[PDB]
Amino acid sequence: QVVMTQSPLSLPVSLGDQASISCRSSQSLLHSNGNTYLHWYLQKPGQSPKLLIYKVSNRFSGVPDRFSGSGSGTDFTLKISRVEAEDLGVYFCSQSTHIPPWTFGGGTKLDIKRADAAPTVSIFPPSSEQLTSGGLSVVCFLNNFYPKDINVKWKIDGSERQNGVLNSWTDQDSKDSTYSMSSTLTLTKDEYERHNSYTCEATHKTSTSPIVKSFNRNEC
Amino acid sequence: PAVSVLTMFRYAGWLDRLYMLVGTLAAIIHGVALPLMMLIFGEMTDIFANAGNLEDLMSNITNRSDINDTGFFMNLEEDMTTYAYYYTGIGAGVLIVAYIQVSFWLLAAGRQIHKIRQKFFHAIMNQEIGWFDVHDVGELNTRLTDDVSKINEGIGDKIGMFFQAMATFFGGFIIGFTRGWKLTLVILAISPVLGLSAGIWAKILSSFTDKELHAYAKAGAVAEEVLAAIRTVIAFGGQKKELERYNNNLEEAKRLGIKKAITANISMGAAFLLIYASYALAFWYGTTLVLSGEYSIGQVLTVFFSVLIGAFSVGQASPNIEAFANARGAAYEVFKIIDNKPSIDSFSKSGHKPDNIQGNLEFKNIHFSYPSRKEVQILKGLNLKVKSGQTVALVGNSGAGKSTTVQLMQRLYDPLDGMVSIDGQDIRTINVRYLREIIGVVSQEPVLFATTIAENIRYGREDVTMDEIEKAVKEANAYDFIMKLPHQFDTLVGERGAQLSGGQKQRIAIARALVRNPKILLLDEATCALDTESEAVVQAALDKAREGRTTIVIAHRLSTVRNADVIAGFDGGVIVEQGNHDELMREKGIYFKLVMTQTPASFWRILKLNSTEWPYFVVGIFVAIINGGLQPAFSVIFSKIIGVFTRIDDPETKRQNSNLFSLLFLILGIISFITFFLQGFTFGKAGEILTKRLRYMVFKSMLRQDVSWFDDPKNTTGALTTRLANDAAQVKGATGSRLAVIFQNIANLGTGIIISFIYGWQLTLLLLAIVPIIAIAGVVEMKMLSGQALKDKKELEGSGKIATEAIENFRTVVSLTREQKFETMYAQSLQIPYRNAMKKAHVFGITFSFTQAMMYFSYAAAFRFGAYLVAHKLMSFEDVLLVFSAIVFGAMAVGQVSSFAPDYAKATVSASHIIRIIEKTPEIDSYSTQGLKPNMLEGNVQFSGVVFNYPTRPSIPVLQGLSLEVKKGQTLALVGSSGAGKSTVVQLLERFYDPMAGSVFLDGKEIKQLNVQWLRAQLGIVSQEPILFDTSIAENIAYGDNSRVVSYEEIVRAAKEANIHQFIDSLPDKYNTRVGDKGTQLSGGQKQRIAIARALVRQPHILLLDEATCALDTESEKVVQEALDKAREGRTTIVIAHRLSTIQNADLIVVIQNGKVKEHGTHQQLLAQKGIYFSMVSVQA
Amino acid sequence: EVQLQESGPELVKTGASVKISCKASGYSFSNYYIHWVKQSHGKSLEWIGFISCYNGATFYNQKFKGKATFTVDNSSSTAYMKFNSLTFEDSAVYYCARLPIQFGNFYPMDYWGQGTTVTVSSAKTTAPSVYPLAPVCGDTTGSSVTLGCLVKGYFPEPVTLTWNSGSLSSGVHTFPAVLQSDLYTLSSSVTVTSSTWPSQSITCNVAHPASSTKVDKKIEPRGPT
Ligand SMILES: CCCCCCCCCCCCCCCCCC(=O)OC[C@H](COP(=O)(O)OCCN)OC(=O)CCCCCCCCCCCCCCCCC
Repeated sequence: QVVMTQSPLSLPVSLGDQASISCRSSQSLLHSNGNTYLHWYLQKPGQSPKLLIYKVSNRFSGVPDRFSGSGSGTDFTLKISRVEAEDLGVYFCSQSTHIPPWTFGGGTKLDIKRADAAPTVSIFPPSSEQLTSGGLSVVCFLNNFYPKDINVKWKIDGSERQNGVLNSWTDQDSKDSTYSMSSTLTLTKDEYERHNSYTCEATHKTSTSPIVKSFNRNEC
Repeated sequence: PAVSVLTMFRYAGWLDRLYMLVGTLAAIIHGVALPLMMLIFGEMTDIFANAGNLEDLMSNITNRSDINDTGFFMNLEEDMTTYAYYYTGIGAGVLIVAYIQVSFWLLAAGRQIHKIRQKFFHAIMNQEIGWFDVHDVGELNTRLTDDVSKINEGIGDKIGMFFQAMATFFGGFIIGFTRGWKLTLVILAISPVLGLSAGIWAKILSSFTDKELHAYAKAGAVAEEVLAAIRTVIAFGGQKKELERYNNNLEEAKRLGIKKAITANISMGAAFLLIYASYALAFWYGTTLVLSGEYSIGQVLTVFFSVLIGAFSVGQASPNIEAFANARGAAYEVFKIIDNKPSIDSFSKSGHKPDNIQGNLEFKNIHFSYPSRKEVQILKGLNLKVKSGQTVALVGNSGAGKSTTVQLMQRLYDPLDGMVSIDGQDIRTINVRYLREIIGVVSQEPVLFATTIAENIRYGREDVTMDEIEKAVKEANAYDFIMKLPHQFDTLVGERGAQLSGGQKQRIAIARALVRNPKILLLDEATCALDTESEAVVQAALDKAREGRTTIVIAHRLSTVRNADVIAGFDGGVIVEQGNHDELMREKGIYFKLVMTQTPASFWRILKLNSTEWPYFVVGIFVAIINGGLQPAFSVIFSKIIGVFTRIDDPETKRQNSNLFSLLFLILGIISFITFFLQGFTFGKAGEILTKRLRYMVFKSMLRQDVSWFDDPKNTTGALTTRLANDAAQVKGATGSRLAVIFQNIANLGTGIIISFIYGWQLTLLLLAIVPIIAIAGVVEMKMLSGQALKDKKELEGSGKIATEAIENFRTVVSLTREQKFETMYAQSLQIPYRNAMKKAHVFGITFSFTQAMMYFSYAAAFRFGAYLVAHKLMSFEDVLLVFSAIVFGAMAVGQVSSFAPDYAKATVSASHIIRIIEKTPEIDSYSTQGLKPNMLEGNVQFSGVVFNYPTRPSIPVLQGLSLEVKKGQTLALVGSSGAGKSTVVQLLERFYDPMAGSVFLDGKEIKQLNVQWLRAQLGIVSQEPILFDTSIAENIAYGDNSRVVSYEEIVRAAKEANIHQFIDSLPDKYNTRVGDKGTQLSGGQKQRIAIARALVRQPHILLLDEATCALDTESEKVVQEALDKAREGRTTIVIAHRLSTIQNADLIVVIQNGKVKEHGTHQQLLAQKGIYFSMVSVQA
Repeated sequence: EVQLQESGPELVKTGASVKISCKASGYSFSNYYIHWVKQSHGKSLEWIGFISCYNGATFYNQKFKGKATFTVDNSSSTAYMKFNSLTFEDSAVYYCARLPIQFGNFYPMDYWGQGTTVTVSSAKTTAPSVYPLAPVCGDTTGSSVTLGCLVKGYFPEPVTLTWNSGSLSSGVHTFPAVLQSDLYTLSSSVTVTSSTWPSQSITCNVAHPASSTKVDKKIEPRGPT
């Protein structure tokens, strides 16, 4: 079993520049005869994955001129020169020795390098129809942030709670290239009315103070 | 010419067409059976490829590793053992199909040749006699056997191979398209070139049976004429001149043979270069196609070998079609002779058959001309009557129109104008068989048929009893001597049996005529060739045969013709005078003039013959060893490429590796080319030098050997030209091409064995029990492809004796009406080879089919055992394919090579012949140079009691106590009866023979002490029939005196004294006129005068004249006598006298009987002696 | 010209058996190995196994020994994976890939199918429950205001959501499905200016085909209690 490690997992890039990715083994990929086998693959969403670079430095019949690949021993690197508006997807690595198990690598998406931005927050308590049904759910929205990493944290009466969590992140927007997430927790009708202080925290890299947003049950 | 192809099978019949149809169907469903097994081979090697590749992929199966790999190879085991059933199925199929094709084709061939041969002989024996004496019986003798064998090998077997070849081609081509698409087009683009390679290459692989006889023809003609004229050669010396002319022709033939051999070798080398270039770039394109993932390996093997075998199968078809068309020309000749309509049969059943024939004969206004020259008339307005039982004698001018009488009464020719009638009925209105049955002939020269005396008699009539034979022999005065013969009536006579005298033969012919009981008797110069003693008893027998029969006699010498009833003298085809003897003598016309003018192998010696040029053998044998161990090299690199397509690795190393192997293909092609060229070159030139020197030396030693060797009937002209030509052509091979092929095959198969025993261990022990039967397959397949095993021809040659013996003695058998006897006897000795050919057909078919089936069986057996070997992980597929290729292609190579060079038996016995006669030392060495050779130009001749027997028949004596002297300048005459020994004197003074006892002296010196060439130099022979060589007048005359400048001045004087100067000066291109078969034809007397001039140039002091009966020139004869008398004026002369006019003027006469001199003296003395010589002169009265 | 194809998406209940197909087009089908590979959502890429695609010789991995079976059909140039003993932990996207048999192990995989999604379930068809999402009672702080709509429960995918029957699409965010207790949950929201609500009409519009419910839900301002 030849495990592998790839970095970086999610990297940004501008338009028409250079972008490099690195793949590292744990064994030695150098075969007895003088060869080292890698097979860099491109994958767009929905369509089928293509072949891009095989045997480290060579190319494949029908690829553009912008792709290079170099490395040695147990460390390899692919280089993109002049990134167009078409090479946006998931790149993934390959390996040499057959069974077992002839395994692959993780994958790396591509980001368009936007200027940083702090998210916008919103809170939504359940509705009287939802309370009438019996089960009710608290909702927190966050919008228009960058980059993709974010830390949501739920507290009830200033106390942690790690169950019934629902999280969802959108994909990359086409126009302005921002992000958005939404979280929701589900409770029964009795334990809801017990407590008032309900808060969502949004910890992000653009500031030191987490965005704390709370509410109680009664005030308007 | 054509026939054409529709009329070739004109004598088919009821059911042989069924054999044709079923046979061609069998050929079609036989030829298609070879490409499909190549398809199966592609599939099975694809199976091995996939299994080996998958198991070679995964190998780190730890732990619990054994069971799934063994399951993979279990799939291999079963998926391989399914195909052996396919292989053995097509094995059984090809077995029975091949059997039926070969058997049926050859059977139809036999059943057609039988009919066509009997009808051909029936056609020849039923012919107008005028169609003979025009087409040369010698050619027509060989035409039947040679040409019908030529059509036999052309209509029967070869076209079956042609059909199955075309079927193989279309099968391979369609199986190429249905499995591959692109690669068939590139192999087809290359296809015509290697098709030409294999085609013309097989054209030259064939024969090499008598192509070297074509460019040899000139020296063969010189040899046959000099060996047909040895009697006039050895008497004039001339060994050096004829030897040098033969040397010139032989040298030119040698040079052209060298050139043709070099060109053929170039052709074959280019064939190899092209075929290996084809393999090279074909596998190049195949590899660069498969590495892109288009085809597989099974497809490229299948389609490539399929189209390759298609091209080969096209290349092996041209000899069949050329032999077919050659048989078409042969069929034009034969069917022309068959389809003729002879107008004067002589076999038909149309005319009358009148009984009680009285014999009134009549010629009425007869105008005739022989069909050779219609312009000259022989008979013009001939009118003659012959009353019943009467005897008429026709005499006059020779050649005028006498023998035409006999040849018209038999209705051998029709007369143009006029009418020949018997008893008032036209001869053209009666049945010709019954005509010739009521007539008996007695030809000039008596013939006998090479059978018993009995069969010679009841050739007179088949249904004759033995008592009738005795009575008929008693009437012909032939009984008493036949009872003296060893085997009485069963004594074998003819060309084969004991020789009889002329009179005995003529009396047997009389007996043949007598039992026929004819009403009319014809005698065509019944006794010109017989002497004076043999003629008396024959005349008694003839007078007994004339009693009660109507008789017409055409004969010279008007002696006993005196007792005839009526005479007729011819002059220009017209009877000028007619009456009784006393009446024409009183007429003083033509008759009176004639009457008054009268009155072990030893192989070391076989190789030691070629001790002169051993370096050619050294370099050739080295490059033959190199060309032997370079057949398995192809096998091993083939195994390496097919194997490197059955493993797992980096693609780039695979591509580069295969590229290297392909260029190695091409390199091996180059090396094969150059070594093949110079190998064939040096062996060919060694063979040519060997045959030139050997043929030269054998011709020399034949010229050295004496005359007694030329009477053994196994030593004849054709026998000896056949011996030197054929035996040199065979001995060239037993040292020429055997070493190359034996070293090539041992190097090939030994390299295969060793390169097997290195890699594979098990399978070779199995295949060593497989190599013998496929080794047999090679040589038997080459027997059936070359057709050499078909030509045995033993009982055929035991039967053709009666064919030759009936065709060259034609006039007598057609004048005795024997055609049913000879066809009936020609049925049996022909029907035995009929059944023999049947048995041979069946056994040959079953043998060929069996060996094909065993091939296709052991194929499957070997691959299944090889599948078990690769099953337990102890042998790679490369190795099984390598050892299979090595052993199998080695056996195919030894089959293809082991029967391209000639055989062994006839070669080594031909060497036995050649060394036996080149070691044969002559008793009387002419080529010797010792001897007295004095300066004495006298010419005193003296025989002293010579005792001699011809060593061919040492039982009969010829000379015993013969003594006689000849003084200088005078003339000695030798006369006597038959078997007296007069002609032996000329042959003993020439020293053609030595006497057992006694001595022969020249100028008081024994000739055994003299140089033989000198002795023969001062002798001028003048043979009976003068032989003339195919060249100009000047050269034939100069051939008399040899080793001399001989200028223009010296020729004309000799031509003058021979009395041919005046006749030559009017000939086209006077003395430069070429004489022979091409140039002008001179009369017999003129030939004799040329011989006289040839004797005159030598200027000898002794002159030997060996002349005799008869004489028809009536104009050239007297001029010959003028030249003869001119030559004898101042020279010692010995004359073999048969004409009574020349002997009366000789200075001394010797009468010989039983080798003893009975009496001697001048003409006047021996005339007054009233003894033997007086009896000879009284006959011409 | 070379192309692989696979079937359509799959919704399969628990414990049954299913069959998936990979069809080849445009090359020599008798050479190449076929490799079956797996991909869960948010993990690496596993390895189902491979077959020879010429005679049916198979090979598996240890993790999947007995949960699959491979077959081929040469008359129509097609490969099949039969998949039995199906459980929940196999809802994923499966890929089929090509490999040259003549020099494998040292050469990459050439081409890939578009991939099939197989979802494993255990519940039955269920109608949704559509809930509105209005803000907390208070003052309009900023000009930008956001309104939301939940869709809770339903099965199976998909559901089509619009705003005012697709009147506007400015600031629309549609999160993908979230799974819990073999049931689904989806949310959406939108943001406009303060001079829009409640001065205009905003209505979430849900369409579910399998239940054939085309339900309108209009939001309302939140009451005090
Ligand atoms: C460690 C071991 C190393 C061994 C190294 C030494 C290798 C020895 C083998 C060298 C090759 C053998 C050379 C044979 C020479 C044959 C020459 C020849 O002329 O063959 C011709 C013959 C038929 O051709 P044909 O046209 O008819 O000839 C004209 C006849 N008028 O064609 C034939 O019929 C020839 C058939 C002979 C082949 C049969 C024997 C094969 C040799 C293997 C022996 C084992 C097989 C026998 C097994 C039983 C033995 C008990």
